[PDB]
Amino acid sequence: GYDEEKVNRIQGDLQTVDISGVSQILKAIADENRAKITYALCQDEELCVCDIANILGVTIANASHHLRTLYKQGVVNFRLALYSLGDEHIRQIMMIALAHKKEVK
Amino acid sequence: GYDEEKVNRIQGDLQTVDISGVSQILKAIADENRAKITYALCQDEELCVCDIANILGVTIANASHHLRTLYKQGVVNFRKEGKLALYSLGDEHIRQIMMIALAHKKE
Ligand SMILES: [Zn+2]
Ligand SMILES: [Zn+2]
Repeated sequence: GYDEEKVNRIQGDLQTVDISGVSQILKAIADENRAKITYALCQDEELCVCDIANILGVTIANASHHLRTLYKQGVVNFRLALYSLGDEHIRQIMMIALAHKKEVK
Repeated sequence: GYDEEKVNRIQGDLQTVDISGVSQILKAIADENRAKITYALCQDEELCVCDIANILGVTIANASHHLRTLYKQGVVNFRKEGKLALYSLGDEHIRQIMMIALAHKKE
């Protein structure tokens, strides 16, 4: 084969982490509208579903659907239901991707 | 309307930020194979396309195609040497995104 020891070791490294779960969580945030929601909750502490539907310019059903999806991945929490960021890890991923996207070259 | 002032303001904050671009880069990393490439590049400074293909268990052509995508979205960089093309994480932002995403999912 080719570089089998290094390759087998990195496959091992991948097998020991939930790369699948990373893909799910990033996919949830990556949706245009869910990314807007996530950014919106980085700025205001809590929003209700109607605020979110109006901000996004989408139906209340669509916003509910988007919040359900974020909720399943811990991206948002709820406490009328008011939504907030799941935790500080979500805030940091947002701010880091935004910083990275401003770089030149 | 409903909460027009708050909605207006937040729409205003959102307009100042490149959310479209954030979506593009997160989508690039989220793909199941491209997430594995990204994590794999957290384990060595540089890997060649052949290592990446063998780690994923994909063809060298399919590996190339993921790497092109990652490259275009600024997730990976590369240099040529031998010649042989060597790919690395863009910078620490990508490592942080990967590691923070992993941390969140296990909590
Ligand atoms: Zn960066
Ligand atoms: Zn977390």
